[PDB]
Amino acid sequence: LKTDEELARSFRQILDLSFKVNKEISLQSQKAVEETCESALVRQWYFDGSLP
Amino acid sequence: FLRSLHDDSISSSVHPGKEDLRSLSHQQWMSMAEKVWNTHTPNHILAALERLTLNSTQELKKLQFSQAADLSKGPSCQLKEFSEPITQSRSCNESTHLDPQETLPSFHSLIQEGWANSVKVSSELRRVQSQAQALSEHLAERIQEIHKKLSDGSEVSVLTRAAFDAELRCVILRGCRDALMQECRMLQEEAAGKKQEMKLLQQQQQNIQEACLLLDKKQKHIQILIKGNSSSKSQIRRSSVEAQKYVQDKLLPWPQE
Amino acid sequence: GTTEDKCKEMMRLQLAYICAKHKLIQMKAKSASLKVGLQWAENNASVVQDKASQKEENLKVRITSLKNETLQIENHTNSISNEKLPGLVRDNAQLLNMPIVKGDYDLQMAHQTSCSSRQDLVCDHLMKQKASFELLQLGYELELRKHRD
Amino acid sequence: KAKFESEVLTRLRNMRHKIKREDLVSIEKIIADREREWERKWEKILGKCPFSLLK
Amino acid sequence: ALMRMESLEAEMEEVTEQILTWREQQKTAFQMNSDANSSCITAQTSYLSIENLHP
Amino acid sequence: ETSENIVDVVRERHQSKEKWAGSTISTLCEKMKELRQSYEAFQQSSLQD
Repeated sequence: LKTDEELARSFRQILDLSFKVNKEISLQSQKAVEETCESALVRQWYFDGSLP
Repeated sequence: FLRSLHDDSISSSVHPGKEDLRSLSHQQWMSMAEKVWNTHTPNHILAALERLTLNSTQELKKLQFSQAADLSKGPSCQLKEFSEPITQSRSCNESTHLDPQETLPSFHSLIQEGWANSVKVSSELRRVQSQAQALSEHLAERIQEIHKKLSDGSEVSVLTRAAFDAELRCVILRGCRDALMQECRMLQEEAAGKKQEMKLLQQQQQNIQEACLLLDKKQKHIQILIKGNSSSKSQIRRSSVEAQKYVQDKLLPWPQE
Repeated sequence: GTTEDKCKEMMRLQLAYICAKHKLIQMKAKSASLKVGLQWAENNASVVQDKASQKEENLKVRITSLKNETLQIENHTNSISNEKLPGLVRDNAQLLNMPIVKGDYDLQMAHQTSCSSRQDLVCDHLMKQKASFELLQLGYELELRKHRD
Repeated sequence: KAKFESEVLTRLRNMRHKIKREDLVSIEKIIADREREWERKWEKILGKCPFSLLK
Repeated sequence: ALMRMESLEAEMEEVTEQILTWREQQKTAFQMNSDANSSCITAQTSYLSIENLHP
Repeated sequence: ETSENIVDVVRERHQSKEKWAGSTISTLCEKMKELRQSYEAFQQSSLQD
């Protein structure tokens, strides 16, 4: 009975792990792309149209 | 009668014809009310009102207990199959197909999916980057081969080389432009495909605002009723004192005269 | 987290997506351009020996023409890359929030119903109470009239 | 059989504890540093909070 | 029945390893690209120099 | 009694559908398979690099 409960809990934690890992990888990828591009270009990507 | 006045105040549709019906309904109530006061003794009428008030409090308590249980009722509970069809009793409102009420997803769960999709794009980027590097190396090898065949030192060969490089640059740039346009088309199609969904969300958003405003109206009315019922209670007390004062000041002194 | 934290999180998701998607499309364009370049280079490799027999004056005119065409294509490409593409990507990025917003809306709508239902119950109850008070008030008015007679 | 199943339960618990106390703590720290570095970088370049422009 | 429960536990361990392996692979992949971009900035400058054929 | 209880507990765990992640309802085994396939797909895309 204890093993059955632990199975569900353990799996939710695995899902949380997957999530945080995906977010980590996405932010790293963002950083890698920003370093290869001039900040002015990236600024245009993110914000161009919103600046007066 | 009061409920009808309440519904009309919430539905802004001031239908201009509903006043004559209101009056008739008031008069009908007055007549009936008077009949009641003439047919039954005041002590009996007051007792009846006390009893009716007990019932309202009982119903409120029952609702709270059931409603509070609903707040404390979250889904592990298994669909027990209990049997017997009496009549129908589909729902208090009348029907209840809806309960798909699967636990609406939480922000966390949705946002998790969003980041998973973002990773799919990053993974695709890496794939295409590797492909572009292979192609760039392959193109450099081919250009070098063509340049070696035009190296016969003649002014015409040099010019032919320059013309080649220029034609090649034009083809590459045309290819880049066509590709970017193509990608822009895709992005537009995707956005166009979702435009309907966005309209729908806008409508929902309007609905939420309207219904937020609807809730505000119901609350503003609840405030008015609460204030109105407190004032009526004071008025009844005043009317009771006025009737007693009339009997003491004007009727009781006559037997002596 | 505060609606603010959730919003921030959504925005973060968008920004990460914009950055990645923009680069992806650039790379897709580069890749497609190289492919077409490679295909062209492979098809014109055998014809380049026959063109060497052309009058010097014709090659000069062609190079000049090609240089002018290249500049035009470059200016069009840069316009697409720097003006049209970033706007479209941003629009698409905002659409990432659709399921989250929808989910929230659904949640709100559902919430609105509960408060409104209790509101109606309280209003009707409060109205039932008023009806009882008005009946008693009328009872006192009729009694006062009979005392006057 | 009781001894074996007990071992399975202990393995699951050890796995979950390893994920929660080791793996997620390390990952969450890296995510927080990256989000802060990013916010500082763009705040410097834009003179305002980057998220205000997206609102 | 107990065998089935043991199979679920094994599968959970396997998926957890897969997620962590994937995380490590990506960490290496980003370190290699940062080292290669430092080297490649040097080579690309060379070839566009063929536009300078003036005399 | 114990032998029968254990068979039921395990059966319920294999057949029970819950919202684990996202907007889709699934069993624990299905969601775990989905998650496994996703990371297999991610790993294959990295080896072809």
